[PDB]
Amino acid sequence: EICGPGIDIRNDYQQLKRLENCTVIEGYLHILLISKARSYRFPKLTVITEYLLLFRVAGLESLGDLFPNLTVIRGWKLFYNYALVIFEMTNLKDIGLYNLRNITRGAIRIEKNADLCYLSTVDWSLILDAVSNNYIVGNKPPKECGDLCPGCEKTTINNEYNYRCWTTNRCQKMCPSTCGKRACTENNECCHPECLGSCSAPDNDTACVACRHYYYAGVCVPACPPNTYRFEGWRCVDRDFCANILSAESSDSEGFVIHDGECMQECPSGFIRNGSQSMYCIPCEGPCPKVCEEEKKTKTIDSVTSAQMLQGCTIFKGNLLINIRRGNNIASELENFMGLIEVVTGYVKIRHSHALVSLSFLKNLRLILGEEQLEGNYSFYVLDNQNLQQLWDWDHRNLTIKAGKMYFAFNPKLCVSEIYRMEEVTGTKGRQSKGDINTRNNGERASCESDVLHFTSTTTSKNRIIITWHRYRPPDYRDLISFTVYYKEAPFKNVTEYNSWNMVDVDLPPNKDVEPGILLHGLKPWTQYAVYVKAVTLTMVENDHIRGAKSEILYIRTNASVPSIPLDVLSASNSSSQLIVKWNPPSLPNGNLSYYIVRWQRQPQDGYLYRHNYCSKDKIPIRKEKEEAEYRKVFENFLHNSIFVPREYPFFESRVDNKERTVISNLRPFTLYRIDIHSCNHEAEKLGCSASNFVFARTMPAEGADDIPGPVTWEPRPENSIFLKWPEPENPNGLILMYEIKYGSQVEDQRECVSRQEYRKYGGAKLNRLNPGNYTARIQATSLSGNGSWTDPVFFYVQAK
Amino acid sequence: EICGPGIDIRNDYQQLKRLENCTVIEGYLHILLISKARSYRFPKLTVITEYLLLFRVAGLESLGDLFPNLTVIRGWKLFYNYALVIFEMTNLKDIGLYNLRNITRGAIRIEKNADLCYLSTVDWSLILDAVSNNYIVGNKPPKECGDLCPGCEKTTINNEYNYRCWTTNRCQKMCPSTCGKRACTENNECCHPECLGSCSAPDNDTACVACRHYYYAGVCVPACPPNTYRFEGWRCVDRDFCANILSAESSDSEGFVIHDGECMQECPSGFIRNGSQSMYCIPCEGPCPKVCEEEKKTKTIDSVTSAQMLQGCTIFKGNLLINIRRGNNIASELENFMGLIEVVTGYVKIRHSHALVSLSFLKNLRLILGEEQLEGNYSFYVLDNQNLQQLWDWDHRNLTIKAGKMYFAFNPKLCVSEIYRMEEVTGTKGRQSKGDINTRNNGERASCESDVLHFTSTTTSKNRIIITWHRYRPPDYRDLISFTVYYKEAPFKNVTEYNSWNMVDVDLPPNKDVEPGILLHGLKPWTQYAVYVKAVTLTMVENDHIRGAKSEILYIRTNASVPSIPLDVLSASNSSSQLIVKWNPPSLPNGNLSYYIVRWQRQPQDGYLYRHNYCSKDKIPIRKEKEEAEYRKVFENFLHNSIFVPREYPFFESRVDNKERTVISNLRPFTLYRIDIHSCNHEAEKLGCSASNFVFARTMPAEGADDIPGPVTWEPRPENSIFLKWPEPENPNGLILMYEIKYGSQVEDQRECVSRQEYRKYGGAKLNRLNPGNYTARIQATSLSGNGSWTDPVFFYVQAK
Ligand SMILES: *[C@@H]1O[C@H](CO)[C@@H](O[C@@H]2O[C@H](CO)[C@@H](O)[C@H](O)[C@H]2NC(C)=O)[C@H](O)[C@H]1NC(C)=O
Ligand SMILES: *[C@@H]1O[C@H](CO)[C@@H](O[C@@H]2O[C@H](CO)[C@@H](O)[C@H](O)[C@H]2NC(C)=O)[C@H](O)[C@H]1NC(C)=O
Ligand SMILES: *[C@@H]1O[C@H](CO)[C@@H](O[C@@H]2O[C@H](CO)[C@@H](O)[C@H](O)[C@H]2NC(C)=O)[C@H](O)[C@H]1NC(C)=O
Ligand SMILES: *[C@@H]1O[C@H](CO)[C@@H](O[C@@H]2O[C@H](CO)[C@@H](O)[C@H](O)[C@H]2NC(C)=O)[C@H](O)[C@H]1NC(C)=O
Ligand SMILES: *[C@@H]1O[C@H](CO)[C@@H](O)[C@H](O)[C@H]1NC(C)=O
Ligand SMILES: *[C@@H]1O[C@H](CO)[C@@H](O)[C@H](O)[C@H]1NC(C)=O
Ligand SMILES: *[C@@H]1O[C@H](CO)[C@@H](O)[C@H](O)[C@H]1NC(C)=O
Ligand SMILES: *[C@@H]1O[C@H](CO)[C@@H](O)[C@H](O)[C@H]1NC(C)=O
Ligand SMILES: *[C@@H]1O[C@H](CO)[C@@H](O)[C@H](O)[C@H]1NC(C)=O
Ligand SMILES: *[C@@H]1O[C@H](CO)[C@@H](O)[C@H](O)[C@H]1NC(C)=O
Ligand SMILES: *[C@@H]1O[C@H](CO)[C@@H](O)[C@H](O)[C@H]1NC(C)=O
Ligand SMILES: *[C@@H]1O[C@H](CO)[C@@H](O)[C@H](O)[C@H]1NC(C)=O
Repeated sequence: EICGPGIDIRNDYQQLKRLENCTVIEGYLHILLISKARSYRFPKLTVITEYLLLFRVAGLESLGDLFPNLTVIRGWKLFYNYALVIFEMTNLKDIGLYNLRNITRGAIRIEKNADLCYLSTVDWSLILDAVSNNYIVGNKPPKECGDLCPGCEKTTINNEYNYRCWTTNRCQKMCPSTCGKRACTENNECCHPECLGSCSAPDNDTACVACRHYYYAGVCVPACPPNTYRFEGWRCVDRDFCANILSAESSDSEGFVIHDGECMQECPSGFIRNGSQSMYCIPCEGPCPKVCEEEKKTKTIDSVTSAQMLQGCTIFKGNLLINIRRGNNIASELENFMGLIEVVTGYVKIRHSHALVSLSFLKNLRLILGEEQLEGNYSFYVLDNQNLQQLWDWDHRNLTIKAGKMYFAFNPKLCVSEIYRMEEVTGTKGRQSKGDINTRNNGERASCESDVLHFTSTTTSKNRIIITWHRYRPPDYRDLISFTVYYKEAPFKNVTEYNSWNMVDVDLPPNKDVEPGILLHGLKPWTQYAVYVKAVTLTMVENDHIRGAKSEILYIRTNASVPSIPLDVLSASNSSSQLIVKWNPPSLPNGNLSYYIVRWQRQPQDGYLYRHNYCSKDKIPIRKEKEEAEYRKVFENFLHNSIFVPREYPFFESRVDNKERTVISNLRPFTLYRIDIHSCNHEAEKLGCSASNFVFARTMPAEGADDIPGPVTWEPRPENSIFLKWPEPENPNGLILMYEIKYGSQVEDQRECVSRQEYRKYGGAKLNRLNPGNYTARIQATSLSGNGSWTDPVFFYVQAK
Repeated sequence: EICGPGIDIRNDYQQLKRLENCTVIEGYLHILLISKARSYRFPKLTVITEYLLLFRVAGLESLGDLFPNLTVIRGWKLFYNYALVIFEMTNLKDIGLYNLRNITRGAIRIEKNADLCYLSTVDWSLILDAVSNNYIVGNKPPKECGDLCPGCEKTTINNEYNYRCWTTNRCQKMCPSTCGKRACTENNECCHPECLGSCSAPDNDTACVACRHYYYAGVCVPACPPNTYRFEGWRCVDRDFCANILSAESSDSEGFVIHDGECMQECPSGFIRNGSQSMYCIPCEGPCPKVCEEEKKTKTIDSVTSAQMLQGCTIFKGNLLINIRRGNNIASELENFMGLIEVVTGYVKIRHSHALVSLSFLKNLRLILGEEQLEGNYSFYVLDNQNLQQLWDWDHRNLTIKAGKMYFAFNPKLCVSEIYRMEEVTGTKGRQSKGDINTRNNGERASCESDVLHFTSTTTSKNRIIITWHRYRPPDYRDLISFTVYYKEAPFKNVTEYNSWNMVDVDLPPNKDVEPGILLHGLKPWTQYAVYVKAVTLTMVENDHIRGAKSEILYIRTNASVPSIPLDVLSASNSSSQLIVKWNPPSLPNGNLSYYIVRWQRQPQDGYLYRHNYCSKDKIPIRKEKEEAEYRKVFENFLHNSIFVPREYPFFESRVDNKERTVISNLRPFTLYRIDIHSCNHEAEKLGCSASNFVFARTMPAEGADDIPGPVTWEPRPENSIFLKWPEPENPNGLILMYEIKYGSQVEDQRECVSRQEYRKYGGAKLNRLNPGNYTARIQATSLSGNGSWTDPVFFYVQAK
């Protein structure tokens, strides 16, 4: 008995009766807002695909009271990456799912259960996989609970080992070590590899509580038989089953598809249904066509959300009504949704679209039919567009209106010639009436043919640009003339005319010998700016020949400057005599980075250190709201007055020509290094390369270099004394601070500390006044990185004579 | 020798010579980017007002090498709340300022000094005050340093006590305990209370290294003498000194002012200079006038940053040139800067200001003179404003143009009547020429007198509004008529016409018996919306009488709905039988909150707990990227299908009529409580009050309620046994889990555990088979909150007979 494709039980506590016969729940399960007021127990349920959710169920004390035999929660579809959600469950004392074995996908969210115990008593690491992403907060604190399993087994949690159980009467069932990844029966006999959870009988396909791969005819098959297909994620159905499945009712709702041996709702991305609503998907070349079908016969695009419904459509079975009064970046936003619409089965009406200066956002639209036409047989109908300068009718575009006429009225900024060129490609020359296209109220303010403004000279700095164009006499002697400079930051040249354009109005100079120009104030160094000037011809005599002047879009890049310091210098040592160091490109390069120049200087071993007698110390040293961005900016501004011109310890200098990583070679092991890193550019040979962002790093210690390189010698001396002599390590890791002699008669119990200064005087150490007998001794040098290895024992005797 | 008002030594290491004679540095001190290559030592310097900054000084090993006698850094003005910044100082080993005593204001920033030791050896808690906000990161790690003071005193850092010193040769100077807040000489004789730091001689005004209040004539005065004034924050100067001080050169730079006995740069907020540039400030009523003076004779307002310079000005000594092509919210942003400008000494030119539909942002502007006028004697000159519908010339405003004419041209949306009404208040009737104001190219598209659209019916839901207005026959029979509905969320009624307005175009219905209306889709419940309809009259016959239709701004509020759950319920217990609980108003009230309704239910003491024998246990219980907002939203949507209609343990119910806080009375001490909190509204008596956001809280334990209420009695029993009998605590804190008997012959060494179930059987405990002798015994009850007090000893004997 499969139940689905989704159970949502809420409010009525009696509504839980829908689970009387369900053994598997295909899809999620929701038990919400239940107020229990006899009990309900469902031992039939064992498997739940997708997730299980519980929320605000009053009266329920344990989950075992409802689903005691629940074994596998597949989590095929998750509730926000959660396969089990127990949230705000009052009166609930424990997760009584003592038969739960495997949660195949997702995490667990257990939250806000003031009486929920037996949380730490469950080893979730063996029932699910992603234990790290589990969410168990806000439950009953373990300090005030009292978990006590009846009296079973136990295992390791972190470094702790404690008992495991689900409730106060049942323990956590586990499988023996011999089955490995397989499952086991209650009697601990291994279950068939394709099984999952428990077994009605050991090693049998038809005796499984839940299959781990797929299910068909009572058998746990790895893959579906040849004539069956994967449905959901656990069972196999035949072809006649998915020909009867229907998706959620929508405007373009259809049946399910068979693809890649799976029976899914829609064809996946990059696939389209073969034939006419057939059951199979065919690979579609490049972009796959999505025909959009809507209930409303005339789709009205009056906002930005209305256009979102036409996103990615290739053909529109309906009528388009554009009505866009407001909108700033809609010219490029509509092109995201409607830029792929190619065919319109009906008519297109551009009414009251004051925000549209052009129709270029309707790219790829090459076919308009005329299945339904506006009153009077019209397939293209624009009206009252106070800013429509041009159509999408560039001479590159293609268009074909099958049937209908075109009506144009009250579009003042649209040149009347542009709509005569439309019916050329449209193919409706002479099909319209005499009033459909009228020079009155259309093209009244249109400035069609314009002149050309020619730039004359440009001068660049690192932040200023001076540009001058030729004087422009207006077409009529009586026109008042003024200019308007449009300039904006354009990283590359493909620029559309006015938009985040910066505008300034400069007047024609009074003296006729000087030409009009403009000075730009504060610009970023080495930045390409798109500039073009436009004339303002206020004609006292209107129309006759409305004539403006426009210049070409000139791209001017400012000069380069001193670069910024490299960002976040990090360094490590993977080996002695080697230093790796990485960084990030500077904040303001101001040109082409070209290369980096890095310098490393040896640092002296710390002053003093040689001076102190480290046999007296107890610790010997070793070695291996928020406006702070404005604070650090002040110190970056200081680094402009000092640059770096490239060419006691000396600096070594190397150029890194491409990457932001480099490895330094030939270094003294366990020595500190000052790593100066600069950033130059292509103009840094005259501007000077940038300042330095430096870091300090120490290399790895030379292994085995701080131990005694020779044998220990001994010489008897006055009293009952012995003088141990040993060679000094030539190249220690940093510096040898002290030696330790470990000697004794039977056990090397007596220990003698030999300071560095003591060894420099005598070349060894004198063991003072020993008891007679046979002795052994071991010596160990301690450097700055650490100690070396003990020497092999030296043997000396003190005679009692 | 006072040096200032700011020393900035950088780059040139020889430039440090400017401190040869300075004993006090008035203002900050900057030593940056220095590269030392003989040494420089300045024992003269002792005091530094404001802060001291050091950055990237190579070669310097200790700060004592430069300023050994530096005693007081006043920090009058801070470098971002820092009085001392030592950042990226290479080769620096220690802060050698061994004479530093008091840092009066600010924190310390010591960062990125890889060789800086002697940081933990300094007790900064006695030289500065805000030790919490200090920043000491990125220096030499204390593990690899080796701080060793020569060989002085020591004190407590946190819970540690260690030696204090500045460098390897000098220690941290401190003052004896007898001086308290006062200062001390090197020889530990207390310094005059007005002194600070050290003393040339004990207890003398003229023998101070630094005064703590102020300084004058070699004396540390608390306040300045009557004829002197506070300058900076340490010395007193006479009146003739501040009459010679000049601020930083600006467009309106003047001398300093004397105010409140202090000599400051400008008059403080709420004060203006008396007379004509005098030395004293006078209280100005309400808003204080700020006359703005600029070098550029004609200020050009062509952007949003240019207007920021005119912020708060009352009078403008110059000419205003408005040229605003772009800008959305500039109509209300310009009113922030220019809304207080009242008088303009020159002319005003509104050129190419297409973004301006009105000049209302120039509020309070009531006077325009004419000191300089545009060519042709013009004081008001507008030109080419394609959207200027009206001036700021409301009949409420006042204006007076002293001299000059007014020229109007190429303003199409400006009604020609509006500028005739201007020269009424302006007072220039007949002063202009015949071409200065022309009906041509002015008012060409202006729709002056308009009709009135009347609403007919409105219907409201919780998210939808239907509104219908009367049918409108256009003035001309041949006009095409359409409507445009403007509606936007308006919390209150003061609304300006079109702006974040939502617009939709509805057509006049074909049937003449039905009136035009519109249905609004998804609105917030209980929200006031401003709605008004506007007619679109496309006149086939242009002008004659351009006539539009506009409606009144109708304010419609939607219905109320079920409120949201209260936010973040927190609860605590300040006393037994009392529970305080606070919360936050719901996310979506949907009406007037009116009141809250809270419920508290007693929770039963945990099941079991009574069952276990807690004398065997070892621990007895006690008690006292980020889309999770979308996750929690799903659970808030679930709480709409279940509401609360207001009226084993019973629920107690109380109404909170105003605040979001309440205190529950009459409770059982140390008992858990379920606190259900709902949020109602004025319509919740029919809609139903909202769901509950509940919390659990336990009250305080009843003090002394879990101890024995009577004396202990003993009775001899068979063997050598004793049966101790004691009364049970009537009202324990939660529950008595176990008793402990502490008995012995000479010392109460033997301890007997008495479980709760054992006491229920016998009413006491039997001490089993004791050795003969005299005994004492003490008993203690352990409840859920904790243990009670031991009983006074009971005395019993075991005879050996
Ligand atoms: C629950 O069962 C599933 C499926 O039987 C287990 O999923 C395995 O996940 C690992 C992860 O690398 C894959 O390599 C295996 O191939 C998966 N199994 C199969 C049959 O494909 C999952 O590990 C099980 N979880 C627990 C806790 O036992
Ligand atoms: C900005 O770059 C231009 C070149 O793109 C510089 O003009 C050059 O200036 C040098 C002066 O050292 C002359 O020798 C060259 O002949 C100039 N080249 C051209 C094409 O004019 C200009 O000087 C740079 N700006 C600054 C401030 O250095
Ligand atoms: C350094 O000296 C100043 C001024 O002498 C001290 O400032 C005192 O701050 C407390 C804070 O509550 C005030 O109550 C006192 O009135 C201030 N002193 C005076 C004279 O007004 C500051 O505490 C001193 N810092 C150290 C570390 O001694
Ligand atoms: C929204 O509020 C209006 C009143 O402002 C409601 O209109 C009332 O509806 C009740 C129905 O129970 C009638 O008894 C009243 O006479 C109506 N008053 C008016 C002034 O018309 C309207 O029903 C509310 N909307 C909803 C969905 O309940
Ligand atoms: C469940 O099975 C019973 C028989 O035991 C049957 O009467 C009933 O109709 C089935 N379905 C439901 C929803 O109870
Ligand atoms: C211009 O071209 C570049 C690269 O071809 C592209 O990244 C950018 O989006 C284009 N911009 C426009 C406005 O076409
Ligand atoms: C900077 O780099 C770009 C990209 O490779 C290149 O086109 C340009 O010529 C370079 N500029 C110079 C001055 O080499
Ligand atoms: C340091 O001493 C320990 C002590 O036995 C030794 O194991 C270790 O090898 C020594 N270090 C080196 C580098 O030999
Ligand atoms: C500092 O004092 C000396 C006298 O010791 C004098 O010669 C010099 O001019 C003064 N000023 C400076 C800046 O050195
Ligand atoms: C409307 O008035 C309210 C209160 O008087 C005020 O907070 C708000 O800013 C005003 N808005 C406008 C546009 O005047
Ligand atoms: C809601 O509160 C406001 C503010 O006090 C008040 O003006 C309004 O009348 C109230 N509404 C009702 C229905 O009482
Ligand atoms: C709990 O026992 C300690 C042990 O002496 C005692 O000091 C304390 O007062 C006891 N608690 C109470 C509430 O009496």
